[PDB]
Amino acid sequence: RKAAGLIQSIQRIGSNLVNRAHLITEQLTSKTVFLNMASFVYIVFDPDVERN
Amino acid sequence: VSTSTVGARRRRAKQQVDDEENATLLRLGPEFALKQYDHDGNEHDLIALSLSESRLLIREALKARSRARNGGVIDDDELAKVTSGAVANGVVKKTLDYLNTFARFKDEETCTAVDQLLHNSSDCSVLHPFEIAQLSSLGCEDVDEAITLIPSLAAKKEVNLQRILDELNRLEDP
Amino acid sequence: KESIRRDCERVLYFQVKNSFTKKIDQAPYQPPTYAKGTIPRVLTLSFGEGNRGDAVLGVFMDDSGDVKSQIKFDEDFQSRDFSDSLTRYIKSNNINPDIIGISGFNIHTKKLFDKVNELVNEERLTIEYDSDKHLIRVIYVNDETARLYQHSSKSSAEYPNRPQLAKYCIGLAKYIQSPLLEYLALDESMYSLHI
Amino acid sequence: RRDFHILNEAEIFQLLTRETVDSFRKGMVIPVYVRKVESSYMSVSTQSLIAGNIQRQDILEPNDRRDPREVYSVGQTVRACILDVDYYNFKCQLSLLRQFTENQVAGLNVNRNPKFWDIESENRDRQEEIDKQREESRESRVIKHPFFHNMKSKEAEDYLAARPVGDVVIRPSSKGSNHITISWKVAPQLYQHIDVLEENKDDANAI
Amino acid sequence: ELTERGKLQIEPESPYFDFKYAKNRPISALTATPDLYLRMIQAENDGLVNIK
Amino acid sequence: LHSDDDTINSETVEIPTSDLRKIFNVGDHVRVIHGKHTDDTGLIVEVNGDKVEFISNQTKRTVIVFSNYLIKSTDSTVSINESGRFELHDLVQVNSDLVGIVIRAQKDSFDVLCSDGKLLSLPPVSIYSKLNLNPNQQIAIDSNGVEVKVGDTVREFTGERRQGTILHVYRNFLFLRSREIVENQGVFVTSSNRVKTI
Amino acid sequence: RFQAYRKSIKNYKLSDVDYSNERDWIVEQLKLEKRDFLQHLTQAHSSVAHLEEKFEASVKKIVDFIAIESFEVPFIWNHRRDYALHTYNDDSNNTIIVKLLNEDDLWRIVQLDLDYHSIHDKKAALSSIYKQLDLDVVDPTYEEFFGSARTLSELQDIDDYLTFNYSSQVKNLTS
Amino acid sequence: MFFLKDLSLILTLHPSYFGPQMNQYLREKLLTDVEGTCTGQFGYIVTVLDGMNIDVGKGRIIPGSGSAEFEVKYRAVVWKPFKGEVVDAIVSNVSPIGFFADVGPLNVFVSTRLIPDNLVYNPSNSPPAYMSNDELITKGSKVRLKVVGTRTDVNEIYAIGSIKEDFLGAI
Amino acid sequence: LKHGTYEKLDEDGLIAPGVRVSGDDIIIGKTTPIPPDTEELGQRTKYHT
RNA sequence: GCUUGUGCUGUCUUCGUCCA
Repeated sequence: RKAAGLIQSIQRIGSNLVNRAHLITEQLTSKTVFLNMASFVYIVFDPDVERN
Repeated sequence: VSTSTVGARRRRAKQQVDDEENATLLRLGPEFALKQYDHDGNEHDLIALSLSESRLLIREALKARSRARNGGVIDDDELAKVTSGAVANGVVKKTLDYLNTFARFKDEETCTAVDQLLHNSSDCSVLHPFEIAQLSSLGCEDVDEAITLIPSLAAKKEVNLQRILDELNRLEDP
Repeated sequence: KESIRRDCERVLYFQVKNSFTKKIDQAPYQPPTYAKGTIPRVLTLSFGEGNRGDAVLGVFMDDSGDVKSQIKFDEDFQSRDFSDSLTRYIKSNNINPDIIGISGFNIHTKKLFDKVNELVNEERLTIEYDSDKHLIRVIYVNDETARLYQHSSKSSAEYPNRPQLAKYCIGLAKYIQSPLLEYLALDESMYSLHI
Repeated sequence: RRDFHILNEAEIFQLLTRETVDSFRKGMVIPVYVRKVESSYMSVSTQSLIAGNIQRQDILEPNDRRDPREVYSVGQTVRACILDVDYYNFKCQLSLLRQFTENQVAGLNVNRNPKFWDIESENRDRQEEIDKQREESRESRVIKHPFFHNMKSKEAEDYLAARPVGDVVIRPSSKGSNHITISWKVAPQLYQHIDVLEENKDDANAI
Repeated sequence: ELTERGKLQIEPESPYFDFKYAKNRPISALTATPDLYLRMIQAENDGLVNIK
Repeated sequence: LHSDDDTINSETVEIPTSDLRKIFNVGDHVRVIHGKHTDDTGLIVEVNGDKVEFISNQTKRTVIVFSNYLIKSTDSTVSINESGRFELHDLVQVNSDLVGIVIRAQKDSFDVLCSDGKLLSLPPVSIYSKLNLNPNQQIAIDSNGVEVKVGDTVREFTGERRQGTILHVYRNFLFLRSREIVENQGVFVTSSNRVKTI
Repeated sequence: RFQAYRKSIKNYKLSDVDYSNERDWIVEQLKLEKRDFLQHLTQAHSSVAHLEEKFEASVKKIVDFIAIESFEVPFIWNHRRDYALHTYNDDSNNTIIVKLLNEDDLWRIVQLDLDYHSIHDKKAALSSIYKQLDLDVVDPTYEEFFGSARTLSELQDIDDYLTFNYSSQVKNLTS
Repeated sequence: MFFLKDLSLILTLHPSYFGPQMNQYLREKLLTDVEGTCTGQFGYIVTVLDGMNIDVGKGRIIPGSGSAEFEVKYRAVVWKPFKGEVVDAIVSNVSPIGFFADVGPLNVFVSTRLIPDNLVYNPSNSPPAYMSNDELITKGSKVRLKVVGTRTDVNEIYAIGSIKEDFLGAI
Repeated sequence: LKHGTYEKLDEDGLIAPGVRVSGDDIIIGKTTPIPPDTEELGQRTKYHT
């Protein structure tokens, strides 16, 4: 149930998650749930896209 | 498989409310009606049986069959094994266990006294045989308890229910 | 009796958990000269039951997970025509398999496996990255999940215009590409497997 | 994750046949569908389509000398005992000899240790099961003859008591349906029972 | 010990034949082979055998 | 109408259907008209006004369906034809090394009797495949050595000494159909070595 | 998954004394279940003293993580592995790592955490019943076999003892 | 509830059994086909009274098939539950969805929705049980339940009980 | 197909004069087309049309 | 290694055959 809520929240915000911290700053997840799930979900980083 | 002695019952148009089975309303259906017919077509009453009467009858019939099959020469397990059919053996074993663990009267004379008390009584001359079987089987202790368990007895308030229950408890072996 | 029952149930629970862990712990097949975990390009073949009438159906899946160029062969697989058709199919410029998977319903699949392996070895059909050259690998594929996939309504909705054997080939290719997700796609049906 | 698992000979055999290498091995007995009969070899197909083979020394009994073609026919199914399994080529060798097909019954390695197995109870139960397999059916015999009466020996003697000397009665014999005992009155309260053996009987009840 | 149902229906084909006439099996060794004791219990539930 | 007055109970009144609501009493056989649980029957347990709860007959579990979707049908008489992929008494491959015979069939489930006797309840999708064995493979051999085909009646000699007619053959196991074993509609599994042909 | 496990628990938040008793109970249960592993640890690592104390401390720390911090098994296994293993330097300055717990043991600790709450509820009910009995002098047998009780079978035995020997008070409160 | 009923059975006999022992063979066939059977119309037939002295009459030869048809009339003890009846029972199995009891050969299933809430199911208990503060009902425990609904099968009867009313539950 | 024989027909589906014919034997061979079934699941040369 | 396939229209009209 939490996965479907997370997917719907991401699709509301724009179907793209820029940063891991946005699971907390955008109120998408709670503190302990994020603390559990932070290192097991990842965002592919492309150096050509992020020069900064 | 087996067919009752009551036949006919062809198509009609009227529908009645006294058709559904219901213990509380004392509507036992046509095949279990108060009036029955034997093989000779004579009048016959519905024969209810309490667990004591049923246990006595099944024990008597089973021991008679066992004696007959053995050339006329007590254990429940061997007596059940006398019968044929594995499913039949299981069914008779289950009935023997159920009767044994809830036998209110294991003696012939006590059962005879109970039947005489529940039949020859003036108040019980109006009582339905199903009510008699339920009272002799369930082993109720209170008039209110009997009325709650048996709703039919509520409408028959001309019955000395309490003293009959106390006599049944007295006859019951502690 | 209750205590021993509970203890033995715990031990059997952990044994079943370890067996299932051994079942699902598989990486995707690693093509040679490529880093582990790279999704390979797969070609799968199966005639079905192996009877006289049954034809061979092929499905090619690229590394992006898109099914490409399902084909049907209209000749006896023990003939030279089938070998020529398969050689033309594999050597086509638009198809570049990394591995060839074969599975079937009975022992007739061994003849297909031997035929394809002999054809690959004799014709020297090498992997086309379009230096060192390596022949394409021919293996048997465990079809635990494909047989349930071919009957699933999700597969039928996904590919309405395709027969059951095409869905079986797609299931085999998907199993080669990602065993874990194929086990996950079974949903309630994965408790009925031989764990 | 671990590398992609590649099936071995046993896994390929189990995949393609659905018979494990435990339930299909040396010494087991299976029914096989005969397909070819020759002078020196026999080719059969098992239930899971594994092609079997039996040689001349394994088709016929040592005391037999008849040709193999006369003994078995194409399309017949027989019992055979496995002598070798080739798990890679899906081929097996079998034998139809009595010593292999029937004697090998205890195919499971049940730990029959005397301290860990109730040997005597098993023997008693097995003996009782053989004593129940010895049970047979039997019935009386009916014969149509004017001087035949379905009576015992003493019953025949009592029946002949009311009759004068020389009258003859016939009763079934206790030695079997193939025997008939004829009793005739030798003297007052003296009777002789003579057993008659029947040959070329059309039926048990027939004469 | 075997009931009559167990006395008849326990055939070599059956999985319960392994422990049909078992005895002197210590409790300490049961946890090594959980399937054996679970099969014993399941046979007991069928009314074939009795574990004593 | 039904009321405490006898004179009112002997009157028939014609009433429009737009002002009638069905009355569902606890403990009545009812068959679902329409919905996801269509053609499910069972006995009413709880009547929460508009919503009615009942223990099913097929799935044998409590199902909550609205009262508008119920018809009082005292018998199920559900036909399972044109459903699933499995006829009755089909020899179905459950998984890689498991097989069985369909004993009872349902709208979205099946009852399978294994070769060892264990009964299973599975959805149709979870079944691995259906074994369409050839007629030559569907032949076995009795303890005497006499061939026994499908439809041949045989009777055991070991064990309980039961009797039945051959319904399916798998390896050494014979699936037999019998009249007197009502427990599994006559289907009991025995090895061919245990039987003698009649 | 933790919500699904704890959905049946009437009250999960234990007091401090009950929580310490829970930790001790889980340590004892793991000691009972992992006897062969502890024997192997003691025999093959004889040179290191008091490894079982380190095992007890590690099990208590894992119970602390699971109960208070509500960490699930993969997170503990990945990011808290230093509390599940012990390291030492031998006489030859050899760095040796000993793995006290594995992932299956973490799942077993979760299972024991779930299991102990039924024992706690039963013990609380038994203590409440004893309070309603209101003995003038504390029964030495009751306290003796109540302090050491660690399975619900012994709690049931104490319940039977109490309802037998003090049946009159039970009847008064209320065969 | 047990009753005495006058029942009849139609028995067909093959001509191969036309012998002196025809009556006794018909008697044993009747006993095997009647003892232990379950008919929804009647309930459960447990025993047949005077089983060795049942009149079988004269059989009628069926035209075109040779076999004789016999009409056998007998009196037997029959048990059948009724809707709205309170009877005793013994619990046979405990499950989260409810408990299964046995009333002789009949198995009665009671769901949790017909069980009072204070009898909370305890799966951790040995054996598992539906227990309350003052009540504890497990396998083999005497229970008094009221039959609410009866389900009729081809040759089987399924009953549903309830214990939510007074004078029910543990006894 | 029918139960009779078809070996007496020629390539054009017609029997030739001078051939012996018995009852039921096929003397004129004619076929009509039929929209093919789901046999396009794979039947190399044995799908009925 | 290779195996054999499994059925039939309807409705009228006309002309005939053996009696009557």
